Amino acid sequence: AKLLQILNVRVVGSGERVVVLSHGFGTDQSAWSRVLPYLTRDHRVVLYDLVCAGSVNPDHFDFRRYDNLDAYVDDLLAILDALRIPRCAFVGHSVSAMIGILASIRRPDLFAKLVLIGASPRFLNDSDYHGGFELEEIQQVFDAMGANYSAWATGYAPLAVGADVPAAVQEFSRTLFNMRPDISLHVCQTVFKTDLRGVLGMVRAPCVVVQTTRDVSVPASVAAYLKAHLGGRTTVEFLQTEGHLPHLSAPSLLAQVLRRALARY
Repeated sequence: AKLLQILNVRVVGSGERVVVLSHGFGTDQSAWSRVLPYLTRDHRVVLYDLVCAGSVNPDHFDFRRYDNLDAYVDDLLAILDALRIPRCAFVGHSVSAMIGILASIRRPDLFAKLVLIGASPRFLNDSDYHGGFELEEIQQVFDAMGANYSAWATGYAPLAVGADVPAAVQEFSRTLFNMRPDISLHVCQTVFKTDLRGVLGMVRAPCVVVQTTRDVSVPASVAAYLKAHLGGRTTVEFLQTEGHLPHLSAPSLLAQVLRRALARY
């Protein structure tokens, strides 16, 4: 319950149906602000910040504890348990999509549905598997993050947004710069050493995978791979927009998909 304040948990909206919104790298829960009004008349929406968000006291970031995504899963499950919520839908972006997958395997009855955005089970390439990055490529990135975080961040923000939407680049850059550089590097490293391919088949929750036209971190082939190997009923929704952060750059397009996906579960 101490976690509820530490991770800035907010519950808004009304009703029986609970929806958790879980953000990805470089933002906090405010990234959901524009799609949020489409959900709160019909749902009780739970928002929180990952421990690595700049909006969380850096005093709480335990490098050794958060060395794997299971620690993040522990936080999610602890929040839901403290709120006494036995059933929900879960919307996860990027690292939170991985967290959601792991959590649904841990507690199948708790997650009635998953919605995965900017999602991948593995961001590194492997033999015949296209994740998007070679080891050498991301190691070059990690070098840059470590040498000059500000310079790296300025370069990454428009790539992540993808589409030429200056306001989204500005907004993403804002929260990206709010992260402590060493925590930022650590979380990225944790994500890039994660590989969930082996356990996708264990998932039993129905799942919607949201695909954009181009994502610097998620090849177009990943969505079909997820659909093929996830063990529940999986549908790919195609979002007609470019980038990794459609909740920031194309909130109108995304919101309508979220509405359909969360109408019943």
